[PDB]
Amino acid sequence: LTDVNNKLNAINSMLHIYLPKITNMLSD
Amino acid sequence: LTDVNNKLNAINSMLHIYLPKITNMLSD
Repeated sequence: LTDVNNKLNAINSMLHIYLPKITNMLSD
Repeated sequence: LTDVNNKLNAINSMLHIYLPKITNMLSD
């Protein structure tokens, strides 16, 4: 029942890791 | 009631497919 929160947190972590790297690569 | 979990899993799969491809394209 609470696995939805776990997968949402995993999505949040993955997005917060990926997005700034993409922004920095675009700046470069 | 549980369709929220299904659509969240679909979002997770779509993001996990798309993001590394974008990173590789930026590297190229």
